[PDB]
Amino acid sequence: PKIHYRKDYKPSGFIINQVTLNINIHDQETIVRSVLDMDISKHNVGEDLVFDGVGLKINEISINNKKLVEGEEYTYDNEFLTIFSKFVPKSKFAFSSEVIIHPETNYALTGLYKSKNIIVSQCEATGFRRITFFIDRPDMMAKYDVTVTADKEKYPVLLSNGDKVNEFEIPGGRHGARFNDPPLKPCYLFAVVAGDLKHLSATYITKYTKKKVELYVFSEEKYVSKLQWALECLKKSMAFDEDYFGLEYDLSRLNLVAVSDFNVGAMENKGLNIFNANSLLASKKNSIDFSYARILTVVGHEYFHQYTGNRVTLRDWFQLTLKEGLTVHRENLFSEEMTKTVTTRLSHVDLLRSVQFLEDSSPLSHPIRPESYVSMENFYTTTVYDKGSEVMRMYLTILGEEYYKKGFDIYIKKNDGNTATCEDFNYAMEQAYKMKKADNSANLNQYLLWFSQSGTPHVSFKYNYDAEKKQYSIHVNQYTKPDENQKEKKPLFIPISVGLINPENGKEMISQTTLELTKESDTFVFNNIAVKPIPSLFRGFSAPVYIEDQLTDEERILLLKYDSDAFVRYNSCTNIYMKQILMNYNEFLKAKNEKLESFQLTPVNAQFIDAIKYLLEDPHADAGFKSYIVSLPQDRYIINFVSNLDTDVLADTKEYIYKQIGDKLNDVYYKMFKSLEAKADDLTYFNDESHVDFDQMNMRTLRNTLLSLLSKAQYPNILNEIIEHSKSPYPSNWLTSLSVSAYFDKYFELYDKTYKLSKDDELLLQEWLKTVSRSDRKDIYEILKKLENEVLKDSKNPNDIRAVYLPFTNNLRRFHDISGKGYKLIAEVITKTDKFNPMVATQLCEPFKLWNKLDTKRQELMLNEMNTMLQEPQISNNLKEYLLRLTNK
Ligand SMILES: CC(C)C[C@H](NC(=O)[C@@H](O)[C@H](N)Cc1ccccc1)C(=O)O
Ligand SMILES: [Mg+2]
Ligand SMILES: [Mg+2]
Ligand SMILES: [Mg+2]
Ligand SMILES: [Mg+2]
Ligand SMILES: [Zn+2]
Repeated sequence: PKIHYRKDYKPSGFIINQVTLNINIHDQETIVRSVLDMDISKHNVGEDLVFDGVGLKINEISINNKKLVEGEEYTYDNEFLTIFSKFVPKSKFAFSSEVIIHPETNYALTGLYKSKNIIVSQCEATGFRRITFFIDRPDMMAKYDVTVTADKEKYPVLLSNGDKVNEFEIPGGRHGARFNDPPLKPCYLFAVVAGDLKHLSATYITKYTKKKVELYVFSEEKYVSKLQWALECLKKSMAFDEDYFGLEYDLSRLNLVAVSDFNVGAMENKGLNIFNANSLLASKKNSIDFSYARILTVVGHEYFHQYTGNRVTLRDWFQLTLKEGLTVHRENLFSEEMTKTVTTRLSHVDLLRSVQFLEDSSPLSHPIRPESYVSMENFYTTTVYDKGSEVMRMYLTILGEEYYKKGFDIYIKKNDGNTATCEDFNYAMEQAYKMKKADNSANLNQYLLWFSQSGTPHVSFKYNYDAEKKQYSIHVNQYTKPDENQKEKKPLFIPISVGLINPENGKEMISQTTLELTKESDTFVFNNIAVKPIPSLFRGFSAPVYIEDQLTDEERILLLKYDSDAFVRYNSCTNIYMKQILMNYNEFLKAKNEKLESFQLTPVNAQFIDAIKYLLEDPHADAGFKSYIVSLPQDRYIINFVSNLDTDVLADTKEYIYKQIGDKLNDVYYKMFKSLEAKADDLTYFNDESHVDFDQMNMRTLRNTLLSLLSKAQYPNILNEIIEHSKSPYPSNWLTSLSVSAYFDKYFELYDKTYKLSKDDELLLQEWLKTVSRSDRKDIYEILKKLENEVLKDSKNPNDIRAVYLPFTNNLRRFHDISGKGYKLIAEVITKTDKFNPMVATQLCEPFKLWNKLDTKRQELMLNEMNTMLQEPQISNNLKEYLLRLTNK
């Protein structure tokens, strides 16, 4: 297993200037003819010409139209084609090959593959080498001339990058299309699509150049009607990049294509973006609300790559966060502007502090720019994406909008036609920083540590107020725990967005202030502070850190009620919950350990419960925000604060806290559930495909959250409400009715009802599967067996497999059954999947990421399953690397 190191980057001894491809798709095989117009680079030292080429069947290879002989002139080991240096020309030459590949049986969904009746490619990161020979790395920029031929009846629509310059008939019912893409691109941005695709189309006229852009969105015939929202999202994305960044689309056409079998959400192939159907297709009748936000995000994200990824590309894969982190940041800005709801930012924070913080405190912890990799397919992590995005967002927080935009424009203008590194971006931002600070001595050298240092910083506070002096002091400390990547951690440049709230009237006491913490600790003093304030810290979640506010619950309640910042209010609530959780957890644990016949639990703070009620009864307050306040922190957030987490004890802890709050608030919950119905379930625009109301969907979120709380509580006659909810036209509602009926004898009645409603839409059926998988059923293991036998069967569709198994892994009480049967189940699924799709197999390992954080027995059980998986003779390099790193081998 070859380990690739960041420090080892060297430019290639070769140049590829032109790629000329002929892709001939037949019934049982695809023939790929390729001519590479090549040259020797200034870095050449007379080395062998080595091409990446994985799983290719060689018919012939040639140099300058002279056929090469195997053994004497070249060797091929199914991974690398080595042409011995003595046979390699010293000037410009043509390398040519004809290879056979088999998309029909390509179940790994990388390279060229078949998804139902569509032939499609996926080349990022190292997939192009599965199509034809190449020096398969992003710094190898080339021009592409691509011809695709296929049966006309089966594959009437042929697509690749660039302009379609010819279409022709071929004897035997075949046809071809030629595509020429003159601008240079890395091979990971190559794509081809062939199928019986239907489309919706629109024309977009750019803001400044006034260029007409053809927008096409494609799917199989059955689902073409579900493409309208994606089209709207694309227009919105183009508009936002123009309006916020002054960036226009540079090409004549943009194609988006939905496929059923896809390893991730989507891929930004230049002018030919390819999507998991679940991230492009939606309808109000056949999609849950989440689909709308999801499509907006994914279409936006892949569109924003056109500049940050496509036009400015990566020098090497270690720079991944430069395109992924930056593009997530760009999508976040976009979505915040489109949705106009505080929940957009809140949801991103919620994900980071649960999923990413877990990763960063696990054996898998890495910086956003890792120092090494074995498998690129394992590199696309929440750290690279989500911490990367927070690192990119901090530049905006530090600089402000005006100077951030200046620095971003500097980055684009300077790097537009070329590859780039993280230092290039930091450099552009530093120029803006120099201009903002009004001195050319200012730098961001310390900021680079955000790229190189792994682990989550802990930021803690102490306060002082002198009433006589009207002087307030905030003393701040930062600390990152040593880990496997750095023994010595260094202080980071941490921007702390702060406000000061007057506890007497809830008013702001100071103007917008961002404290720049650049040392291990610092004291920030404020004069003319008339009364002792309550500090509002890390507004907007201004740095990706553990915040230790050292506030009392009284102070936190005041922020929750009266602060201006959504995040600080949300976080204050989070902190109140966390203090309660830790206390009750310890109480339950002590009782368990000591085998106590009786014991006491600390009740939930009554003024906190009053504050929740206050917020819930406020008409001005955001419905999405309300759904967060009535929900305890994510289990994966909680686990970062507990050693040897006993999952049964945590389940008991949550149960107690919810019961405590419900015992006081259930009547309020019910009243709200009923009063929200009219606006939440409004059908006025149900048949308007383009009318999307994020506030209304948040209202449904709140309703469904409250229904869940009331169902768990066995609120009197709530089954009546559940049954009526099942009759709603909105899948978010009727699928909720299924999940919440888990606590009632009518579960299987609704199981059958909702299955019938879901079965005839591929994506809706997958949503139903997720809903069943996540159902709080005592017989969940029996239900999963039913799903396997009756619905899933031997599907190799990643969406199907992920839907059945992943939501179940969030069942705290059942997945972590002390017998280890949950761990055994998922391990079996991972191993089975690894046989045909190593990438998805590694995704299915997610539950195991917290293995060393659990109680000693569950640690042992999880480790056993991981060692068992590692012992499988046929284990992929993908899965092996991941599990070796996770188990600290
Ligand atoms: C972040 C989300 C909006 C979408 C996300 N997609 C991406 O980030 C794409 O731009 C990625 N460039 C696609 C990708 C992901 C993993 C491995 C190879 C290729 C995905 O999950 O597919
Ligand atoms: Mg093969
Ligand atoms: Mg406009
Ligand atoms: Mg988001
Ligand atoms: Mg299917
Ligand atoms: Zn991306």
